[PDB]
Amino acid sequence: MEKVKVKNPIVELDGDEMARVMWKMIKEKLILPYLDIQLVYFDLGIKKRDETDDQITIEAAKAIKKYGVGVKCATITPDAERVKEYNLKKAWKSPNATIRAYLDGTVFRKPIMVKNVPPLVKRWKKPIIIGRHAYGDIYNAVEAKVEGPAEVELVVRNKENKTLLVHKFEGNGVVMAMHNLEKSIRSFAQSCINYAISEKVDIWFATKDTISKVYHAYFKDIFQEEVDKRKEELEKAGVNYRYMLIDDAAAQILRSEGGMLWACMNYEGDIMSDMIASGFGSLGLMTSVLVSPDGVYEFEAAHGTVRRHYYRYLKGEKTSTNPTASIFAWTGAIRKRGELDGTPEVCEFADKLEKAVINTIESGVITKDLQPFTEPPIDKYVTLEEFIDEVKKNLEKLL
Amino acid sequence: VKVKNPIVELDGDEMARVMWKMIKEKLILPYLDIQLVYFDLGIKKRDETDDQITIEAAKAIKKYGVGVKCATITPDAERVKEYNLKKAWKSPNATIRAYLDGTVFRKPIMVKNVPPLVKRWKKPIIIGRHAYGDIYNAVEAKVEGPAEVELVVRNKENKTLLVHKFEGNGVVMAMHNLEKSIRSFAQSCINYAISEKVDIWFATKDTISKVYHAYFKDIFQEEVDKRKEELEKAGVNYRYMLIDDAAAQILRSEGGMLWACMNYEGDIMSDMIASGFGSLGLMTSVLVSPDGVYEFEAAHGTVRRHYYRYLKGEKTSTNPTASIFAWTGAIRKRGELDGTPEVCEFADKLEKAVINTIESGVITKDLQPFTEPPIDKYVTLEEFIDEVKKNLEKLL
Ligand code: NA
Ligand code: NA
Repeated sequence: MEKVKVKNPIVELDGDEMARVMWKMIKEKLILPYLDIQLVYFDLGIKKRDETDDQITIEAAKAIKKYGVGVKCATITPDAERVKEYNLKKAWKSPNATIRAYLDGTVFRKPIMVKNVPPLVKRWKKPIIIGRHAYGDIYNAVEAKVEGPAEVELVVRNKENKTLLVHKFEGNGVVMAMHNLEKSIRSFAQSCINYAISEKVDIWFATKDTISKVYHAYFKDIFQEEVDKRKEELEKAGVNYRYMLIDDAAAQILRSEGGMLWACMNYEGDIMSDMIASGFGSLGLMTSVLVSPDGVYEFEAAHGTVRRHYYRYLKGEKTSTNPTASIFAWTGAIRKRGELDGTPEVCEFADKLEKAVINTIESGVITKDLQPFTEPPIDKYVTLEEFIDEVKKNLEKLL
Repeated sequence: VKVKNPIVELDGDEMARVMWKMIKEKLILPYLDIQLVYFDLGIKKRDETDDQITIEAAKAIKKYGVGVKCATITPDAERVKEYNLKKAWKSPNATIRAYLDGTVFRKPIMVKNVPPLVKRWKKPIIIGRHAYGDIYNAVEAKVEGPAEVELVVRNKENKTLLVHKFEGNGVVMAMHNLEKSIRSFAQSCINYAISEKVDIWFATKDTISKVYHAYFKDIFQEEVDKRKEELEKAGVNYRYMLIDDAAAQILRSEGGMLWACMNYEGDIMSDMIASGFGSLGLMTSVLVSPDGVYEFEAAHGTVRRHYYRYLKGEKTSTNPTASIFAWTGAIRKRGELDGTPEVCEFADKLEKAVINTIESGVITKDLQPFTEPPIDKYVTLEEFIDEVKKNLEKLL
């Protein structure tokens, strides 16, 4: 059997630790034997980024924008500990933050659902996608302890100068000031609109604009503006926009059948991506995809580098690390590249490999992370390589 | 059945007030020799007194230690027109809350044939909300064009922080919170947890907010340190967490803890977690103070839409369960404070009578969508209290 021809390149970003180990196996067992595919390769392993003073990350980001579809392996974000461990020059910045900013993108988290690994919320029959506005607010704020009897003002200073009284302290406390940006919020809404049209799902956005009548209102107003500018496009895709109050939204989410994109401001999105992921089960089944306003797509698994399985691997051991999310990053990228190039055999292949993973799990062949979520409970689990071998087997059955 | 000391009783509004009277005269008073220190916080009585009976009610509670409050109307423009008021008076709940320096705790009532939407949740999750400050007392502004925005602290120490240099347009916000308020919050949480014998989970994003969220983290720990002996005695563990970790863990847990939340978080999570349990009709609510005062209330409102039907001569299926458990909560707390273990035993029996009513298939309408297996029919308000009465008589 001939390999399926992929017309245009996919940009591939290699990563770190156990993620990197899985990545190599997926390519060799599940991807390269079946596809004649051009991969524009950037090694984003910590030592390559260290060697090039992180310039390789920017080059990677440029390539993703250029070709339009990327697929990325998880990477170490160094803290002081990693600097010591890998003898780094510097605590380089998160490759993800660098790439996301370069691409003006928003990250969308969506669970893979499998019949025999049901979510922890009974109602949830369809994936809930979390899209987080990852700019500003608390994450770029400035703060101060206020001990004394004091007055605190926010000063706006140039065309129209103004002073606002934050608080007249009599006793002690703390103060915080934050900002966000029109352009940032517009890009976020635009990326949500793109993702929802692509996925054919409704958009829920929510704030507490009844309290925050300028700041939260701003996001509400911008989001609605962007939806209005895309009224027909949204309606053609069957996408409904639902603006809610944030506490109402959270209550309704938990109550729903799932199936929507929940667009969240920065802090809420940080919390809810984790909380909703938890409601679905294992992080091993969480996919992630960056989408930008200009239609650039970058697929990744939602989890990290899985360093503690990696430390076990370094001692010679097989692990039971779940490759499922990494596989679906590959198949997501492949499908997208296929849809763009107009090459339906490419989409078909991505469908078949995805189907092979799901068939593997539903047939009772799981890695260790899925075990406490199985129904009926599954007693046995296999190593990462056994799992990939079973996926390969089930792929062959469909080809 | 005696009850050594009085309880402060706060009458309310609309359908809530209607259930209130019904419950006293059918389920409480026929069984207990109590001095209720009565305050009518009905909107008409509040308007006449210029909101003073509200303040009067709160000063009585602080004195007598235990209060029980009916849902009241918080007036807006529509309500001013409806009841022909003087002003849109301030929320009684918010008025009392501040005076008593209390924090509110929400706890679902669990019932076997009305299961939560979250499978793992086997024990109630209490949400305690720090209902002062942050975005609720924030100051905000739209920013156009090139501009520099700054945070300026003035007086004992003088400080200017660049918030942002704007090239395009955007928005800014500044907020505050207070040492005292956060301490009172932590104190109330510790009181509640010791009373309920549950663990305390507190969480922030102090890995990002290294001064502001850290302040809450440090103060909460300080207050736990101050009371570690009694906490250890009651079997209460304190578990500080990162906020996003906590939320993931809560959904993953079997319930059973108090989750203390900062203002915004608590606004969201109270509703979210209530939703995970089922019907708002099975939600109890208690204000605890740092000094140990308690005020028991239903979580629900006045149910105006049921009240209007009532005035039109229709029968409703309004749920009194939350109301009754506000009464029993008050009765039990007052029983244990004097040392009268018969008052407590009645509080138990009435709660257990309600639970037996529901579990036998006798429900109000609001429960129907949640019951498992589903109940084909529902009973009215009057009929539900009558069955609760039957089932209480069976236990006495
Ligand atoms: Na998070
Ligand atoms: Na709320």
